[PDB]
Amino acid sequence: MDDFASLPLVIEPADLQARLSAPELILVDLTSAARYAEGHIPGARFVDPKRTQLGQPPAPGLQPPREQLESLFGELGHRPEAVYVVYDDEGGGWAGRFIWLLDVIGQQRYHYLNGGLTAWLAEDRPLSRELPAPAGGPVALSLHDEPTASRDYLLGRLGAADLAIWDARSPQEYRGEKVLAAKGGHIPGAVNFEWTAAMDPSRALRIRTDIAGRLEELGITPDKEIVTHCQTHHRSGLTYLIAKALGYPRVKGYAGSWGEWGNHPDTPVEL
Ligand SMILES: [Mg+2]
Ligand SMILES: [Mg+2]
Ligand SMILES: [Mg+2]
Repeated sequence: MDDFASLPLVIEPADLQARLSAPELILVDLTSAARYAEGHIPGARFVDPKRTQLGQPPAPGLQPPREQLESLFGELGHRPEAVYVVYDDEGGGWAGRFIWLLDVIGQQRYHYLNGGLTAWLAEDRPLSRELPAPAGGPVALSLHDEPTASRDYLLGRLGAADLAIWDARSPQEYRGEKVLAAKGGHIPGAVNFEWTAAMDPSRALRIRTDIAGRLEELGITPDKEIVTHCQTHHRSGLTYLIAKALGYPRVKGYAGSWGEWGNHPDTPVEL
């Protein structure tokens, strides 16, 4: 992991600024076309958040098709020595989802910029309006199912002693007060910790430093397999990332999420 190998998964703006010219760095911005054009971290390559999603029924939060991933990753310059640093401007949902995609393509070396652009801007760090050159054509990817829980896999695990389901939606969605599918409620046995509750707004949307204790209060502990989800596996990108960042050995993103679970005929719902 060359220049980044000594760092933990979640790095600070200072760590990234010192390493902006590292040749192995693939810096990925998942803010927005407007934010990226207004000014991005120097050398950052834009990945519109919509491109991280299949975006088609019945489960739009699934990973994009092979063709789209192969093109995307060739555009970013995916290569053997690459080290990805990922950020967004919303506290890490899209960044964390992109890191789940990095696990899907088997990429081992990557970091999350704590607080993303929010923290970068809060510290008045340099911005660029320049475009890096896309590396090239599509790369042939090896796609992995390990990082992702399927609907059927999750159905078979429900109620297991060794499972925690981290529902990253708002509490109103978790309790079925705010219903965005045929069925309202949550997956049986799941616990709720909204993605934004994991951020610290007083520290530019970095991950709260007391996160471990808060996850432990909900029984989300590293000795359990953690399956996390929201409506489309956007918000649960952050929560997936946090579990990985804390060193939890068994973490899956339930990509279908509530857009699938709340609408599928087979899935039990609990209020
Ligand atoms: Mg946004
Ligand atoms: Mg092929
Ligand atoms: Mg709220």
